[PDB]
Amino acid sequence: VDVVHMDENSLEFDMVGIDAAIANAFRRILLAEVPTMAVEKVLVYNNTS
Amino acid sequence: GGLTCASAPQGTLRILEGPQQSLSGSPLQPIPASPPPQIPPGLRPRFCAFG
Repeated sequence: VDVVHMDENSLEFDMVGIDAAIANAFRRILLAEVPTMAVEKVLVYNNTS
Repeated sequence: GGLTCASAPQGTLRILEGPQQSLSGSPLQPIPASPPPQIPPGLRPRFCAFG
């Protein structure tokens, strides 16, 4: 693995000698399976906007 | 004032305004054609590929 650039909120690196199956697995996990916290229920009391 | 019948007339004069054509007959003055779309100057590659 060769890291090109890393700051806050961006990271370019290389993977050398790994297959498209595992590299696409990593890409798909990053897209859709690493969990985060997000607002689900919104309890409004007044909304005159 | 007997008002007798006179003879038949010889002919007919007819007076009417004539138009002026010193203006028309000139070379035509059409509406100028809009230019074809030209590429803007100063277009550069803004997107560079990641990594």
